[PDB]
Amino acid sequence: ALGVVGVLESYIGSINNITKQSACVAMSKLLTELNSDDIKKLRDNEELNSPKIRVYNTVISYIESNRKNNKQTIHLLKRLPADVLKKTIKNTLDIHKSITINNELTVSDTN
Repeated sequence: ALGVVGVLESYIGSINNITKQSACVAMSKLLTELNSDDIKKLRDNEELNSPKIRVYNTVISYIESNRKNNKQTIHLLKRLPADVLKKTIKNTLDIHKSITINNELTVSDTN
């Protein structure tokens, strides 16, 4: 029984017998845990027209959908084509690596 991140990574890679249902439940937990205010800091630090801006805004929208309608957002994730779900999860795992911390905080200067 892996944790949230391990379950999601397993689903992306089609290993450890993780089902789409378990992945979407775990994804909902990850979206709850992620701090959307910190993602907005990352987004605002991008140069304008950076393709990352759209990614950050997608994860931000999914956090808001998950916060309003938890179980419907899980169903929405289950309805997504597998390849679209996996891209959304991968982007969300990437943001998790960038913002998880015990904090107020700033954004790094390197590029």
